[PDB]
Amino acid sequence: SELLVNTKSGKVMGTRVPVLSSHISAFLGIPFAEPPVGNMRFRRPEPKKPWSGVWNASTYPNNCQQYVDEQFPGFSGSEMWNPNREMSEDCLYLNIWVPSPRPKSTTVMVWIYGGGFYSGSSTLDVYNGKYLAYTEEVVLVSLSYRVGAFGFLALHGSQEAPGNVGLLDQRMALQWVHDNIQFFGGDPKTVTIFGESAGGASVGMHILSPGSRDLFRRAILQSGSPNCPWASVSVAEGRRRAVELGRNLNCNLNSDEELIHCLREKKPQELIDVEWNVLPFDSIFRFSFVPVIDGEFFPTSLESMLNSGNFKKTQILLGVNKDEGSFFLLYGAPGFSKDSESKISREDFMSGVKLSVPHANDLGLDAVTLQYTDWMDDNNGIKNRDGLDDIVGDHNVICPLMHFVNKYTKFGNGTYLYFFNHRASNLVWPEWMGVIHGYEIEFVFGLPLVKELNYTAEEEALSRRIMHYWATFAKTGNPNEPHSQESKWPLFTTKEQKFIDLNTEPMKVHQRLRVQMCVFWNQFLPKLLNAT
Amino acid sequence: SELLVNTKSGKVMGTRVPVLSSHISAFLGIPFAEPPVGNMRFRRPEPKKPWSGVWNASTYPNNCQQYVDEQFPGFSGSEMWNPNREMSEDCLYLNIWVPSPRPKSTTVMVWIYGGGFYSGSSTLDVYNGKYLAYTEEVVLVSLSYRVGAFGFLALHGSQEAPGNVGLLDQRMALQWVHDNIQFFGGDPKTVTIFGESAGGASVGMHILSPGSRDLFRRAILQSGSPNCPWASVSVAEGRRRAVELGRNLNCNLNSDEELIHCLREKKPQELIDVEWNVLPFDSIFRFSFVPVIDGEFFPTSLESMLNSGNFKKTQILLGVNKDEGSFFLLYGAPGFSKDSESKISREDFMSGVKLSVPHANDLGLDAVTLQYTDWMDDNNGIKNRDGLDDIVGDHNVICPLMHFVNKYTKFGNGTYLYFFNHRASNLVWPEWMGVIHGYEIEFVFGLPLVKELNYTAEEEALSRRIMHYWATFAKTGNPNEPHSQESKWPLFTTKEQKFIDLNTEPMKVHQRLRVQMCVFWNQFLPKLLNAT
Ligand SMILES: *[C@@H]1O[C@H](CO)[C@@H](O[C@@H]2O[C@H](CO)[C@@H](O)[C@H](O)[C@H]2NC(C)=O)[C@H](O)[C@H]1NC(C)=O
Ligand SMILES: *[C@@H]1O[C@H](CO)[C@@H](O[C@@H]2O[C@H](CO)[C@@H](O)[C@H](O)[C@H]2NC(C)=O)[C@H](O)[C@H]1NC(C)=O
Ligand SMILES: *[C@@H]1O[C@H](CO)[C@@H](O)[C@H](O)[C@H]1NC(C)=O
Ligand SMILES: *[C@@H]1O[C@H](CO)[C@@H](O)[C@H](O)[C@H]1NC(C)=O
Ligand SMILES: *[C@@H]1O[C@H](CO)[C@@H](O)[C@H](O)[C@H]1NC(C)=O
Ligand SMILES: *[C@@H]1O[C@H](CO)[C@@H](O)[C@H](O)[C@H]1NC(C)=O
Repeated sequence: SELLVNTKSGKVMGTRVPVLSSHISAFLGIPFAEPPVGNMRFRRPEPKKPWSGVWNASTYPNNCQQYVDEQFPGFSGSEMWNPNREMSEDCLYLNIWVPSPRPKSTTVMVWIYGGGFYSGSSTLDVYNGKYLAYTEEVVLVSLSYRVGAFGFLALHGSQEAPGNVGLLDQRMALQWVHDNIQFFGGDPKTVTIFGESAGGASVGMHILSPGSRDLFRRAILQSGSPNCPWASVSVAEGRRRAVELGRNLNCNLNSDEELIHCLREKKPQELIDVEWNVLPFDSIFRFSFVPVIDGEFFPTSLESMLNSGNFKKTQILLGVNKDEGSFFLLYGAPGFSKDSESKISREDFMSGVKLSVPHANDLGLDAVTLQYTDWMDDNNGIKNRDGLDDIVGDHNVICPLMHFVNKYTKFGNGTYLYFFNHRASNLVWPEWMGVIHGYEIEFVFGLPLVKELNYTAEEEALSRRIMHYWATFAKTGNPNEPHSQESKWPLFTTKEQKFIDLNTEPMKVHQRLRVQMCVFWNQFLPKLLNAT
Repeated sequence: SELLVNTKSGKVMGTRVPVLSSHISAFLGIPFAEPPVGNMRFRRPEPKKPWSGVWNASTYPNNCQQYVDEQFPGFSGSEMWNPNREMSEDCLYLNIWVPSPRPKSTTVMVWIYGGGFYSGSSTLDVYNGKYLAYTEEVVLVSLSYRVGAFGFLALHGSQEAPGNVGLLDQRMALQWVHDNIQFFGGDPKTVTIFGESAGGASVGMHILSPGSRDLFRRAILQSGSPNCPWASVSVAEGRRRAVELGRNLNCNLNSDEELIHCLREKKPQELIDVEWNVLPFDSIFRFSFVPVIDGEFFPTSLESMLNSGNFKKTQILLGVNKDEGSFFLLYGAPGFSKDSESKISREDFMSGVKLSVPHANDLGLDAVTLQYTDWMDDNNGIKNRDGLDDIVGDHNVICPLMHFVNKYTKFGNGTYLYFFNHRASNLVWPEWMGVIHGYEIEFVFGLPLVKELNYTAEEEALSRRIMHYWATFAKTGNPNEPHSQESKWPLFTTKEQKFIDLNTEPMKVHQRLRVQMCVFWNQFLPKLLNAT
């Protein structure tokens, strides 16, 4: 029957799921690794042992143990991102949505969730793959991976907690998809990996890591790139944070083994409770347990890999939202609140700047302030608020992405760049936050097609265009339908560096996305900080 | 008779001079110092010994020994600035234009010529004081002062060539005006000193120097300020240049006395011939022999004098032309020529930058380039040409003036700021050079009132308004006619920092002149260069 699928790990039984007046099949909660529990906490994942009998894949699995945002209880804006299932260290599962009738060999898209490497869930309502599977006739997978210390605690030199094990969870799910998706009707030769913020950085990281490159064909990076300043630390810095985590929990610190043993005795919540105490700076947009530049997953520095062409050469489609900073300013910067316009004084600006570039010396802070201050109007509360939004976005998201694009495009096989600047008409966050990171996701997954969710007609049409761009790209390496009548999203080339806006208005093509600021962030400021 | 004037130095006979259908008296070539010749070359000036008989003051005097621009022979644009009389070391004279009939006690304006401290003449057609004396009923004086090595060679510690003797020539003429102008009908209590580029810096310097402050009432600075980077050097740097000048002339360098004696044996042209060989850097807008920060004329650093209020507190009227850089780029920077549009390549830009900020290290050069490059359009030849014009102007003229204004205004008694941006319709220099430094002078002296000089009616009216602003300010401390109907030039205050445009269109008031760039040049760049 259409809902029974025999895989190399064993049989799986799915469930029939309604979607827009029709139905498809879903196989939810399929295990791809052994539970990383007990003495396997902090370890590389191990493949799931095959099972006898039929694995019930009718309901979502547990979400990984993680920090839960309780900043605005009952507010759907923040809560749409929290775990909606029980949390467990037994959380290495994937979900698959399959068109009905079962295809024979169709394009596969594997979603990798964001969450700063400290959070995220495959099971969120905004990541429900049925609309996209159904509408574009793809097989849609969502994986999971360990986050926080569970995923990224790094004691380089140890085999017990080497770092990067969350990235190895993701790799392992990609291995399973490679090995088994054919039985669901998917084409293992045509797997696009896609993700947002840490999900986008993650996609970049599998492009770079020799151990991951062969497990997929093509890649989509939403607001995230592997070289983002928040997305990796050195093995020395990872070590330092693991030790500080131990100190917060009164562990024996005399050796890696005693530390690791002490942390493995702790309930998951005891780690989460102190996780944010190990950051080296007073900062925003910095996360405690993230990928480490280990000499294995990543054989050299990300920048030397980029410069040298040491990465998978394929097609990529990528982009950023207009207001990537606003979330982190809201949560972490004085003067910004959810229910005011958040006009920012000059003194809250300066403070904002310091939180946003924690690694800068005073001269660096002056360079940033100068770059973003209109000195004819330097007490404009809105200019200050928006200027800081831009600083956080440009430094953390846009400019690293732009550097990745320009480096990748030299050796790669086709680049498509977007700038998503539509603010959804039903957004529950205040207006000042603008086009917030993550609010393109609902368009990518087709939520605007569901009448009850309160989008406009023009939002439905934007969602359909974006889904079709994404699936057509996954299918062919080009988001445009060949020889159709609609405006063409042009290739981004080294010479002309075109991109398009994504929104409800007629396509417009531009060039050199935020180039003036990205020269500052990618060339001038780093040179200043190295010299001084 | 109206043309005979008895002064404390002796009698003087002037000449009757036609001006716009009427006549006034001129007394030209009055000596105010002993000839600084022979063993008095490089010395402080000495007062002129009084004379028996009647001094013929019917013709212009000699111009001081100086570099003569021969870059464009026969071209009136460049030649209007060269000496139009014989050159001589016997050149310390002044000229006075007196209304007819002789006033009893009228406002006096004393003009101090520019020329980078290496050139200039009181006798140029563009400095003919008769139009202004006549039209505004002031007594107009033009002085002279030693330029080049003759004026500014500095061997601090020696009494034979101590530095600043050109500034002492100017002081001495101001002393003579204080002591004698009453006999010409002038009011020694109401002397405004005014000047352009090095003339404007000079005015600033008498405002600052305790030894000069008492000799005048009020001051006008056209495109020049005492803190300009080109307008002074340290005693160490002056010493270094004097020694290098000696080396170029095969002098004995064993002591100050032997050097000074060797230089005093040289014909004036032998000094001029090697004067430009002593500059420390490959540069533009840098002159070899300029004022020195000696601990006497200037008791401390110009910046400490500014910060502390150690200066004369009076009213000042000052301003800049729109395109202050274009002359020096034309003369000294690759890619700029007089008979082309001078579209500048990226590589000539970078070179331009290096010539313009010679004292900068590489990081400083990158900061300047970034500030002035539009990275969406970085190969635009016109943007590059104009961007460099702005760099040279802002760094050398506008931004130093703006710093002076803001410092002065804290302690002073009334500041009026202008931005002259009218390009004269008969300008012989190419269009790309725009509103070139020095081309407001002809408006200040009333040349547009002379039909044969080919100005428009609206240029005649701009000249009359400017002359009347200048004379009304000299007379009262405020350029506006009290209780008249015309738009009011407002005071520049610390809080609101207003200025006006000077041109043929209705007055417009603005605020914070080039503030974005002057924060870069006055605060950020110096901080960068000190740290790195
Ligand atoms: C992506 O890859 C293919 C080749 O691997 C490129 O197409 C080749 O283009 C070269 C250069 O014109 C031709 O000699 C070959 O005929 C092409 N080969 C094939 C198999 O078509 C294609 O240009 C690349 N696209 C981009 C944007 O780099
Ligand atoms: C310039 O100087 C005069 C005073 O020396 C200023 O006028 C004085 O203003 C103070 C403050 O209001 C008053 O107490 C006096 O009545 C004024 N004195 C005289 C003699 O008028 C004048 O304000 C100053 N102008 C500027 C722009 O600073
Ligand atoms: C699988 O689990 C779901 C929910 O727990 C249950 O309703 C369903 O009947 C199960 N399927 C079978 C046949 O065990
Ligand atoms: C749609 O709007 C209504 C009425 O304004 C509201 O009560 C409802 O919650 C909205 N639905 C959703 C799913 O947000
Ligand atoms: C003064 O000099 C001028 C020109 O050299 C001459 O014409 C004039 O007659 C002289 N005046 C007298 C009376 O000496
Ligand atoms: C005025 O213009 C004429 C004719 O174009 C020219 O020959 C003359 O030189 C000009 N006069 C001046 C003083 O420039």
